[PDB]
Amino acid sequence: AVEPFPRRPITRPHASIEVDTSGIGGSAGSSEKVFCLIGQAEGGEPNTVYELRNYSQAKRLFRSGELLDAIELAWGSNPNYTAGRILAMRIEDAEPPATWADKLDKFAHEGGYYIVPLSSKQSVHAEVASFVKERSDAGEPMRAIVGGGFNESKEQLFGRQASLSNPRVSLVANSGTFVMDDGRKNHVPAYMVAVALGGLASGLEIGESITFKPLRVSSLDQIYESIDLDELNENGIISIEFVRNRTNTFFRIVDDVTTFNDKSDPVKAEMAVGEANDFLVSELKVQLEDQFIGTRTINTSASIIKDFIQSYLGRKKRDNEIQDFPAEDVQVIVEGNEARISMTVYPIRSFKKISVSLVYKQQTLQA
Amino acid sequence: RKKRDNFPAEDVQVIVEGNEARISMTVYPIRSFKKISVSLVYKQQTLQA
Amino acid sequence: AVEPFPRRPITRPHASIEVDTSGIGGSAGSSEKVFCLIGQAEGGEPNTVYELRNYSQAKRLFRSGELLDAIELAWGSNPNYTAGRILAMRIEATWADKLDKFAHEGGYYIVPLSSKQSVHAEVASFVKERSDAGEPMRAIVGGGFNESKEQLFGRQASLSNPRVSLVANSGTFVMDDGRKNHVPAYMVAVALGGLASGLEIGESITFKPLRVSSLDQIYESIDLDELNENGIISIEFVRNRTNTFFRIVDDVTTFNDKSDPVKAEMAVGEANDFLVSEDQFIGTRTINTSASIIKDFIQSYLGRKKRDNFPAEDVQVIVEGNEARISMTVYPIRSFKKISVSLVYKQQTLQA
Amino acid sequence: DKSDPVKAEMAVGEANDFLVSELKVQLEDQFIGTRTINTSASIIKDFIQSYLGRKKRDNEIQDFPAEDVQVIVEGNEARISMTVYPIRSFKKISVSLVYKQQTLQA
Repeated sequence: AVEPFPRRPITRPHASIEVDTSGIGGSAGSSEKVFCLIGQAEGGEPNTVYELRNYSQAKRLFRSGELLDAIELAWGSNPNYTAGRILAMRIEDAEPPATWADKLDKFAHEGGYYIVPLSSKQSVHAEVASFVKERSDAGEPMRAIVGGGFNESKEQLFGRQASLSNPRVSLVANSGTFVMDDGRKNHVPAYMVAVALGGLASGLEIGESITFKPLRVSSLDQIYESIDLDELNENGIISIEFVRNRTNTFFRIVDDVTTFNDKSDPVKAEMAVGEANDFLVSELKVQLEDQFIGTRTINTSASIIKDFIQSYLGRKKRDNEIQDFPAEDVQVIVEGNEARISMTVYPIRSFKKISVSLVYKQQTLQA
Repeated sequence: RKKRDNFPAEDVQVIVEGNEARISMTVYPIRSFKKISVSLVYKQQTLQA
Repeated sequence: AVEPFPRRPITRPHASIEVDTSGIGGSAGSSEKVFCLIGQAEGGEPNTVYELRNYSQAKRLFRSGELLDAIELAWGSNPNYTAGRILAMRIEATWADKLDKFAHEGGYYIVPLSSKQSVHAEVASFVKERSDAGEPMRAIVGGGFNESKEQLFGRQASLSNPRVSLVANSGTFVMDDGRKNHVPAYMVAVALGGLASGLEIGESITFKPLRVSSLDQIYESIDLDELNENGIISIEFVRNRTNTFFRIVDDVTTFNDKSDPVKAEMAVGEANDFLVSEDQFIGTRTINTSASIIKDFIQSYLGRKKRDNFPAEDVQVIVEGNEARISMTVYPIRSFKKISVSLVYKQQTLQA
Repeated sequence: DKSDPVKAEMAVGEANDFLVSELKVQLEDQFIGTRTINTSASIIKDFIQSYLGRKKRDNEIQDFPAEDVQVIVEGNEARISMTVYPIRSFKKISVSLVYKQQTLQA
């Protein structure tokens, strides 16, 4: 803005100052991913959302229940990365709830992106799928991560992936044994592994894949063979590989394939680039809206909007949230009611194939 | 000549009537944006080293 | 399609983003040439098509039978090539009702593990019924343990079809258990089908080696020519070297015709089954036209394009009923069957 | 078949096997799942040249022409090309020995 000093005008001879702050006013940084959990628990009032920052704070707001273990796994499984905020909600009817759709809505305008329901029921999975679709269509992009029960055959997994083929749901096959800060080792259903994967994905930078990131678990109940893992990967089911040929044995997340059945478009198939797309569109929308709508269509606006877009995309390039962009494709056309804007973006892709061609050749040494 | 020192032929209208000629220019006032339309195209690029 | 963001339309003042994803879509490439087998086994659930990915899985599902020996040969003839997927089905008589099950399993070569000519005719009929549909297929078949040339000719004539090949020879394969397994010629056909599945799209099995220990019959050059000209595949014992080996003479087909490569030679038929095929200005821009000026215009256009990036003798134009069809010739990649060397002895004056 | 040394000779097949195995395992753990940053092709080229430098140091290859190391990154994948001169044991020596006269004067 620009402001007069004094604010009240003066008629008689005087000096007055007009001051412009746009050059020092800040700007919104890169948005933050926040992780959402819905859980059976003991503790605080049900059906309200708590922002949580510390395990101690969580262990005061909640006690002795699977939600608190889920929060523990969510922070503990990503040691290398900054521990983000978590949004958590106990659920009980004011007895077991018949439906969660009535409660999921209380997340709707929270600043939250990844959802995990702490239950195995396919109906709950469908409910959260519908909710994530709803909010995305409303313009609040979200994703869900989903998992089975304690132990499931490939047949059951394929059945579930049939029941939910969706670009905003991911299914986690493996269930395993974790080790807890309480000095406890517990067998858990696969959705707790999905909690771990959501913690890692929400910790990672925007547009960074969970594929081939390590996972920390005491054991897995199902150790899938190479053909088994290829089968599940073809079906768009996330699987955990036990690395055995290395001297050190550890568990990899094999891939970040969504449950969606068509692999031809990566923006729908792969979580990372879909997330990058979601954040890029959301930030473009909200920033252009608050920047320009209602402003006067002064003759130079065709410059100013191009300069704004080029600045924004330069900032996106700086953070490695896009690969590159052509500056000259940023083009603006102004008509009396409307700004029409064109841009090209090169998005950032994770490496998923490396092909080495090795040519043996002779050289004649002589002396 | 004036705009060289300092208008589109498509934007001036002339009517002559009764020894009088009315010359009417179009002019463009300043409005305010109500709509912004962004077309976002994802290309891809070969890097090489 | 172009995606609107938000998905919901809005009329109050707002921004909306339209996303063109179409510049990134992929996976548009071909299928691999999955291989198909039908025959006897123990253990497997009959008339169920199983995908198989390694021999251990095969021995886990199928056991103790000729289908597993076939799967062994199918990956043993081509050790220096990719060991791709195989589709296999235990069959516990009509075979069409079983062959129907392969109809929507995406595999290109099939071999029945039987020498019975009724079976071969059924398989040829199935290959026809599939390939005249949107999903091309081929089959390979063989005789028994020893059949005469006149029997092989009679069989080929009865089974004369542009998508079936007959292999004449039979022999012995060393199995990975060390067994000297004597096998009928249709297992040699399995071995050739495995090789052909392993080779690239429009590579050819002619002059590829066969890793076989011995052959029941060794054909001299005149007999190899006789079988080749009749469209029967035969295996040569290469004797001209201390490093003797067995060589697939040719990829001929039981339909033999000099006038069309695509039906005579299996590899070019496969290329045609897998090849891929690849601007308008409208007469209102001109008062009248003819095929002559259409040809000269399109020649000037493609001359400009090929300068930036076609022979006038190689474009045909027909105009009919307000429509002009412009037909280019194009040249596909074949494979050499003949090399002709003219060697001229000159002599030279040296001087010093 | 003596024609191919990678088949005929144990030492060459061994060197090949360890070369391709350590390439696969290290490119896997170094780069798979990493973002295609605009510099990624240069980083991979440096990594490959480092690896081959080590293999040369240890006398596990004869040499590599470092200019032939080429990397192309295109969307979801990298294609890498390299030339390697393999290490080989001597298995023949031929000496051609020519007698010549010399005139001595004093």
